[PDB]
Amino acid sequence: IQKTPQIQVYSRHPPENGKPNILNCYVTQFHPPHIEIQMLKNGKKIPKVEMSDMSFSKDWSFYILAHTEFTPTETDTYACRVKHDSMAEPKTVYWDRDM
Amino acid sequence: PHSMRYFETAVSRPGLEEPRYISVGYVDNKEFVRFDSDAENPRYEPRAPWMEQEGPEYWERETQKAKGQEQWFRVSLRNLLGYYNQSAGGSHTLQQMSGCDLGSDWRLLRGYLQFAYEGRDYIALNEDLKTWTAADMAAQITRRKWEQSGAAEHYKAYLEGECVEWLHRYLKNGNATLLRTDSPKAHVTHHPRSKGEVTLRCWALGFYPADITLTWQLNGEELTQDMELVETRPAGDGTFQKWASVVVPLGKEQNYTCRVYHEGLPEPLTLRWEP
Amino acid sequence: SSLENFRAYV
Repeated sequence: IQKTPQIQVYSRHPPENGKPNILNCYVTQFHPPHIEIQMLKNGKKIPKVEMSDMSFSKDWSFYILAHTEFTPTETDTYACRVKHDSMAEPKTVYWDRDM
Repeated sequence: PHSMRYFETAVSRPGLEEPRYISVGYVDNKEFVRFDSDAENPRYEPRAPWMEQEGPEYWERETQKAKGQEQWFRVSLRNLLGYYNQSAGGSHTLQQMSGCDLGSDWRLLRGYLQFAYEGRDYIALNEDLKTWTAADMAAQITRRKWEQSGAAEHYKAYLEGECVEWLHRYLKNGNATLLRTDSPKAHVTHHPRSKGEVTLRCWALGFYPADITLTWQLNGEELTQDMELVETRPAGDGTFQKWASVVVPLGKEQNYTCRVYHEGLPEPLTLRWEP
Repeated sequence: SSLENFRAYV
């Protein structure tokens, strides 16, 4: 029995083009614990991505937070790519500043 | 209300005889200590500053306990392979939640002890701390074994004694951090949705603790059904974020108002879309 | 203060 991750992509502070910020990728509701998470700028893996320690919630399912420094701009895209056994392929989720 | 919890996980590794063991403690839902067997020196570590108040004996005694827990989960994990006729190779998970709740009368409201195998309920100590609830056939084997051995008396004694004692201590020690709030910073955004229709999104940011209520209103009435509510998410700095949106007729936005409820708010916020 | 499990295994 396997659980598909839920994924939220969002910045720590409200985004302003040109202003340094933190991008979060928050992955919940998954089993088993093993997971691979990449954060992407313009489809390119971001090098220094800090990974929180893994936890699990009361319903037994695991959660983790990836984060990285980023400066939002008008044209650059940002995404979180999540590889997990409950999925045939890695799920990519784009950062949307309105969400 | 107040609570202490220890959440433990052991994961079976393909090609290795020792499981990955991770244990995390929480006081009032905030991580305060942590053990990970993968670390370079496997020991319990403070995860909240008010835990630096503990001397080296504490961490030594806690670390020793974890090495005992490592072996217990290792053997139990091996036993579960038998119960389910599970193949060699493979990765398997065993989890444990334990701890206590204190009431408003700071008295022990309840003790907890639960186990899950493969992310699913396995066995649990019932609220009386005497009986066991087994979720399936293999857990009946463990239930019966543990009735026959007086397992529950040991757990009961921990939950009503040691757990309660240290929770009081941590609540005293970490009082100024634990009992603090950070009230939400709130604003409303406006976005395109579809032909003659817009989204109004009400944000609440930088708040602590995690518990919060956002509601939208038109003409004096709630919009429980009709509103999208995200799952509360960590900002990364100890604070949390949430938002709630509604789809609205274009030209009728001012008719809509958002209310935010939080422990750091004496009176709830009233927000509106401001063009 | 963490729990030490009773010595009976699953």
